[PDB]
Amino acid sequence: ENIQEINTAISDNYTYNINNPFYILFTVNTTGIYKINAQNNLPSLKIYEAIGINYITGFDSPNAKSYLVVLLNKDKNYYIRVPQTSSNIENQIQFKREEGDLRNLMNSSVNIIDNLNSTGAHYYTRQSPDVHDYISYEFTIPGNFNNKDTSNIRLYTSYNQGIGTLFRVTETIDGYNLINIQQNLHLLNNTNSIRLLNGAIYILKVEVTELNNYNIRLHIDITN
Amino acid sequence: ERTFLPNGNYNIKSIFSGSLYLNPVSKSLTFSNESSANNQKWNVEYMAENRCFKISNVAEPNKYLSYDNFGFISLDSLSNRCYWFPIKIAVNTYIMLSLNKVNELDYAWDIYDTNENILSQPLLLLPNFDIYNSNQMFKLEKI
Amino acid sequence: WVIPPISCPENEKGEFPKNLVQIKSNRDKETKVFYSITGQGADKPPVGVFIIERETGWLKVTQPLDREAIAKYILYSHAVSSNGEAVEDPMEIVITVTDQNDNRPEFTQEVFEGSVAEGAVPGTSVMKVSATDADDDVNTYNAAIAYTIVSQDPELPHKNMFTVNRDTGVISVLTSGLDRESYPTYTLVVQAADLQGEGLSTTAKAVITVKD
Amino acid sequence: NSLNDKIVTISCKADTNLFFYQVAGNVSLFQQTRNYLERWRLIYDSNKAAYKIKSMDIHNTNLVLTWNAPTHNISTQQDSNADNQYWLLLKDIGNNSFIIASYKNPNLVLYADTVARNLKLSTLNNSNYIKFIIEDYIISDLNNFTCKISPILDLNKVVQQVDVTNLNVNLYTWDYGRNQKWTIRYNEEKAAYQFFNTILSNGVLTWIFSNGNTVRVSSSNDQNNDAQYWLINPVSDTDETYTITNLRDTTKALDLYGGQTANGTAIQVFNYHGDDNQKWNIRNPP
Amino acid sequence: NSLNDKIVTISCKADTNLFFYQVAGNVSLFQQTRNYLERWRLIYDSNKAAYKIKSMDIHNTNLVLTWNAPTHNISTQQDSNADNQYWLLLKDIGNNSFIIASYKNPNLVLYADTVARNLKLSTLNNSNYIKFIIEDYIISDLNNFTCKISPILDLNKVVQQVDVTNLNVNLYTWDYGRNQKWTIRYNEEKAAYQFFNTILSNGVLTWIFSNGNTVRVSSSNDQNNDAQYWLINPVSDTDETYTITNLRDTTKALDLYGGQTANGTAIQVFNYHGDDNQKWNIRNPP
Ligand SMILES: [Ca+2]
Ligand SMILES: [Ca+2]
Ligand SMILES: [Ca+2]
Repeated sequence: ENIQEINTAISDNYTYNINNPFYILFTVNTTGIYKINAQNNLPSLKIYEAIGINYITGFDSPNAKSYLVVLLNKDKNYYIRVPQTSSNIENQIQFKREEGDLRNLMNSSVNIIDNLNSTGAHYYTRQSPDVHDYISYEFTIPGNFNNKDTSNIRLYTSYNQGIGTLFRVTETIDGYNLINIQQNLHLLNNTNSIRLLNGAIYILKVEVTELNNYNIRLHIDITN
Repeated sequence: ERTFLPNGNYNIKSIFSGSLYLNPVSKSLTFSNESSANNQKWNVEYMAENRCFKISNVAEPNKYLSYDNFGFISLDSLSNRCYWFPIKIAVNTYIMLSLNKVNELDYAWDIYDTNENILSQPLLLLPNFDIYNSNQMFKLEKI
Repeated sequence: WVIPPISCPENEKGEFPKNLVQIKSNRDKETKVFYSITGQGADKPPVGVFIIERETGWLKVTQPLDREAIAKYILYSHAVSSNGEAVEDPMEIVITVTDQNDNRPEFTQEVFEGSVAEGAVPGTSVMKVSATDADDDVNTYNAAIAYTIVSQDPELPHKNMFTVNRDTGVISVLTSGLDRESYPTYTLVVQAADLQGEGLSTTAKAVITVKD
Repeated sequence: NSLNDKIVTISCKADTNLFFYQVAGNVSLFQQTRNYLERWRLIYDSNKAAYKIKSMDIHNTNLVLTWNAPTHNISTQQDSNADNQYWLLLKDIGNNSFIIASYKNPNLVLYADTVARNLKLSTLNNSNYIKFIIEDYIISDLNNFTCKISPILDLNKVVQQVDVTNLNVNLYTWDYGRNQKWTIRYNEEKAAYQFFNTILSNGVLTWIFSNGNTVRVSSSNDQNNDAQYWLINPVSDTDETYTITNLRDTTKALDLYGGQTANGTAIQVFNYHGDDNQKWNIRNPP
Repeated sequence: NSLNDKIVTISCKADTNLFFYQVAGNVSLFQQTRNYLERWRLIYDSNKAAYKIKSMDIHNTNLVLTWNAPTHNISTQQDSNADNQYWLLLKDIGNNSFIIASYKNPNLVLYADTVARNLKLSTLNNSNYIKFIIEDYIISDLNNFTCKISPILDLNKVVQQVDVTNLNVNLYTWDYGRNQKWTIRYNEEKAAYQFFNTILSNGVLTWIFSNGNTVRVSSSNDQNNDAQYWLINPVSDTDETYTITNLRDTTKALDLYGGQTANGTAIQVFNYHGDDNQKWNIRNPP
């Protein structure tokens, strides 16, 4: 334990500059939804609440890009756990309060999927959230966007059952907008495919409903 | 710090073609063949105080993309009609809304097509409802 | 209860029903929890504006909102197990409607009347025009009116005979030269624009009679 | 002006089988029903130079075609005489079709969604999804309507041809006969109707005038005889009940022999009075 | 369709005094000229469901109304059957005027710039600047035309009522008299014209069939005396020359007795033969 401490209560925006796991203590001025991440979403963070310590969301998976969407209350203390990495380039933790559609993603870790090929099978293994807890996946459909071209996408898991919510994302100067694409996807061994636009960005929210395995394994299979 | 449409020069293309570039022809705006001239280049600047973007022509850096009283996009001196609120729906793909309500609705850039052909069409300002209208989709590409 | 601040912008253009938030009880591991909402906007008039997924807690809005009609909604959420017994006390949830600048400033009158002495000194208050704006006074500048003078008839003996305070709408004499015999009547087109003069605008006439 | 308080049906150029249909406040594109739920009254405003499109639903008498701004959806709301409930009827001469533009915002016009079977607003194009057919409801109901014609005196009996070898017209019991069914067709230039008997490829209900009073079906000589054309006029406070007059001499009407309700009586033209024998139940063949 | 190959004039609803005017490829708005410079032939293309608007210029015969896309400019160019040379003719049933929309871009319609006196474009709105009055050029030229009428034998003589209390009609040298001028008014229902002499307010040109070929001026308090009405048909390959025939009997043309170009010759009807004594110059009086 080498707890570093943020001097004053975070406002809406904040940037905290930084080979061993340490913790960052902070409070927020206004209760609300916060996006917390490193640069650039490396490494993945975990966040805790100081009981008066309880886990909230986030995983510890090496080389895995992600950010946190979490509801922070003004009259509570929170801890960010940053794991050991590699001392090449300096890091920093970014804090932004979100009043928009990101509300649909609390309290979830949002995985950044950045290695999708034209077609084929893809799977991403993370530590599974507890029953009724959330893990999300932000991905871009391969290919150039033309509001016409489309790939077929099969989303499913291997052991744990979960309810999926699929959003399409658009961005303004105010942040993300989330548009409903598909609700109530039963993910365990799901054979249903959905046609999604090439070049479009999507976010899948996964609520674990059956904890059958320590790791949750999201599959993204792409056909023409 | 701003990842959303950073300041600088861009080329503006319609989603219908990758070889037609936006430029002023007479007092109108249309998509034409690549010319490598300053008029097909557009300086995009963020206005922090009004939370929007203004876009000026490089050949005439004092003229901004605006709109007249006839539904046409125009190139004129800076005014609130030059204030755009872009919606990024894909990589470098935007919907360009007027910051202020026009006729009590969201209005956007709109290029008409004849089977995906947009040659000789003027860029217009028309009502917007969603993110699925190809005619209101434009690619802004640095630099 | 795990519920964040909830808000939705007015004039949503479609994609209904839109997801606002997945609310939950952290006692949801103990038994299967069934969710429901009550209050105006839910089960009470206007009914069906907001709905919730009973088994998942997904709170949704079913239609466009209008902040000038209703600025906030007061709902109560209910968490209940299969036998009807509550697992949580009913929780109050306020849903605020975020403002858009969708209301044009409106002058109280099409034409305002005023009178000014022939030899008044610059700085002399003449009359006051006033407009109103229906948008959010508290959180935005969407109702922040800036008054300006657009034109003056006639353009004699100068272009700027008068000036208007952009915050108050009070019109004062700017330059000297008001002659009753030669120019007894003045018509100014005054403008009222929100967003501190950069937003939506409107015009009215200020008719000023010069006298002895 | 000329369409004020006209009751009409509105169908799609993109698919002439789909009509504007009002159900539970919703508006859908539905198959031809020939009832009042597909009938709309055009209410003109002299100041707006625009029209309200009011549904003729008898249980909901104040529902008008409404644009649900800021969405692009179309439905019916209570008539509050608002700008989003007024419309510009623009007639494309040549097609004789209409573009129906919003008075609130003429940039937007009616667009037929043939997949969702509803209406939305769209900007203009050259397609037929924004073109519509506006027809007087009597004409649209009767035109190309293969029907059976019963005198209101007896609804189990039907005006028919004897058979293909006897073109005489008589009254008889109904039994799904090709000689018992008629296809009404409307000629635009003549503004009159023809009753094609379905047992013939081109046999038309005719008042032969070489004979004094005689109703026989006869071959279709085009642009020739006006005794082969008719004018159909509805009866008040009755769903499907009409009166049939001739075009040659409009004083003569289709008549069952007054007042014989028999199974072999003739069908004849007769001077127009209007008793229960000169009125007809024009139903759809079940 | 119904307006294919019709020669029309096109005027503005915003200013009914301004007409589409063409010369040397340029299109502008100008006052009523009653000549080919403001005459347009509407040419319908069945497949495009749109019209070409072709100028009736007698020197360059292949010029059609063209949008110089993507600019705001409208002109007449050589016909190449181009998309920017076709137009949707939309009749606003609400106020009997036309919206002229581009076939290349149905969002854009003709806009009347009444200050610059020319044409530009605009998206659809409720303004009268995008509304146009299309009309048959003969009706447009003759309706409400206060004119002078001269025999082609002598273009210094005029058809006149002798004086205010002499309702006879003879021939006399033109001398600026109110009795020497006529206001032509068109009747839509009768498809005919009347000649109101400008020394009263009900005296029309009429054939006194009670007494042979006598033509006089009489009161028009009887609407339906067909002898009061006339048909004005243009002579082929002429600029302002017409034949004038009565409606009660169309075989009776307005006739100058003889022959004679004398200063008191009788005006009458006579059996139509088509000679120079039955041809008339209708001109704008100085
Ligand atoms: Ca509002
Ligand atoms: Ca405002
Ligand atoms: Ca507002």
